Amino acid sequence: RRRNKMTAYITELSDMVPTDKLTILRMAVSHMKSLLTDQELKHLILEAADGFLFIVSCETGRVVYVSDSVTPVLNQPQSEWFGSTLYDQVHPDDVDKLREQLSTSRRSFICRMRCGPHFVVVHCTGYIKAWKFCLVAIGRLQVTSSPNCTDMSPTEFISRHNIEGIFTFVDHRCVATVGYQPQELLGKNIVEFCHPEDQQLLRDSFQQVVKLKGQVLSVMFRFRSKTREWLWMRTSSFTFQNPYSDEIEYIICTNTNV
Amino acid sequence: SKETEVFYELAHELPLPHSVSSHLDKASIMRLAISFLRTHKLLSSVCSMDNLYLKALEGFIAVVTQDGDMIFLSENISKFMGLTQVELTGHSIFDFTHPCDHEEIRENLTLSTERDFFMRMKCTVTNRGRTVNLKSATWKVLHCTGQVRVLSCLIIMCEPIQHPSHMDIPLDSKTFLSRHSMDMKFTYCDDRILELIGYHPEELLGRSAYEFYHALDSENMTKSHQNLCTKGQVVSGQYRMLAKHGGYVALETQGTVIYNPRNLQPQCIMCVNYVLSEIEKNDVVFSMDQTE
Ligand SMILES: O=S1(=O)N=C(Nc2ccccc2N2CCCC2)c2ccccc21
Repeated sequence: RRRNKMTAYITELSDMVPTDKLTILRMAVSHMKSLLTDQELKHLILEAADGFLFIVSCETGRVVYVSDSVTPVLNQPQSEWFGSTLYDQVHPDDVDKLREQLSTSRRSFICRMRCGPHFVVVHCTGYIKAWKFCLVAIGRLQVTSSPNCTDMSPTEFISRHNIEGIFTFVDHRCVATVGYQPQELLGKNIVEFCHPEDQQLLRDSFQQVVKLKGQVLSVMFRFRSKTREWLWMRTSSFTFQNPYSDEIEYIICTNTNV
Repeated sequence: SKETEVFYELAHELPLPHSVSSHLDKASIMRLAISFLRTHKLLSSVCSMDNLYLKALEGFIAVVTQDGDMIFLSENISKFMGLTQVELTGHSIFDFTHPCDHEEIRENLTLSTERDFFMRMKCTVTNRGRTVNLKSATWKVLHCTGQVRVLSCLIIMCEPIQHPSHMDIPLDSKTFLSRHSMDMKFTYCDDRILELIGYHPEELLGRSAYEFYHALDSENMTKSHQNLCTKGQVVSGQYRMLAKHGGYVALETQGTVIYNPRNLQPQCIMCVNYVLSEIEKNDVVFSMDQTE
């Protein structure tokens, strides 16, 4: 069966050279002496990694070389980058970190570069080479995932609570949905904001999330807003367990105006 | 006879040094040829200073087919896995990876097109330089990111996660260390957190790190935690940690389990934390810890 895999080898090499058994192996090498390449690899970097090469002199910060892949990556003309410094291309709060990664081996850091005034997180991986020194590095976009900022910009807000019902966390959207500044909800039990006639309802559900773990329960009740109006509101809540220990970290609620 | 000098014929005409190209079995020469021209084909479908690009990478490039064939591996793979390009090229990804990750790998090779995952792969490079044999291989987690493409194909760059003991890349002023129990409770962190996020290392000790990241990031962190536990290293997505007196900082943390070397049980998590911003929205408070 070893000869069988050999035969399959030669059979599908023949399949990919469109142009006997002794002949095909000598014939094949003609086919690629006709033709791995620097540029090919670079395309790979742009495809697998979305990254671009760049060399900057590490005292001026002046970029001495930019891969053309800068344009696909940062919507940035090459003409921009070459003939500038890296401090121009990076968020003004990353100049410190930059100046430290650039002083007198390998180098690896994260920073925020401009596009074509929006910034993107770039993973820079490279090394310092003599030339009196220059850093040659690859800048890679979306090596990671971005944070969810959907409370910064509505009729819902998420909150965390302890087993008792204390607001231990509330996102910024609450000021818009119930009118309270975050400071005026945290530390107080959620049932303090509930209309008396619904307080047991809410309470019962807090007893069951903390007993039916993995299941989301929903309760509708009236909420005291900052203006003291009773706002109907549905709460979907589940209890969040620690992935390692199952220790119940907190209860998670999404509080949605109804 | 006439067939061996032609095997050396194609050997010294594949993009390899005479050195390595000399010693190959001809089955190998086949595999390498076929994968080389297959690679060139896909890269024709793609386009339409090699030392620089290759050496500036903290990972290696792999292109792997839908049935698991590693039709190309960049040449620096030896520097991370120890396994050479010649040894793996054309063989199944499923023969050099942790079997428990196979269904995950199988799940990423198929059918958006962007891919981001973690994969334990055989590794024979002892951190030191020296190389060991395949029977004596360590499992190394690789952070793989790339694209699936058409006839399916996966094109990934796989960076290893630096192990916080053996680091030869400098760290800057926006990066601080932290130690966690397995449940991710704080049991140590740098003094620089004080400058960077405003906390004294005194007060986080014993606190569950689940209480300090913005709730909108929970979905990601949890899996990070779960990943970190089943393979032993993770690179988290970017997420927001709640600063001390309001606001948040953007953070990215490499996590790794460290094992007691005496009894081999997992001791803890070591987190390298990259701070990605100055404190933002310093006026908003999110948690009951910041109200004080
Ligand atoms: O803002 S945090 O208090 N949450 C953190 N990380 C985290 C939290 C909850 C579950 C899992 C994790 N990870 C992230 C990466 C691996 C384990 C973390 C890590 C270091 C310093 C400060 C913080």
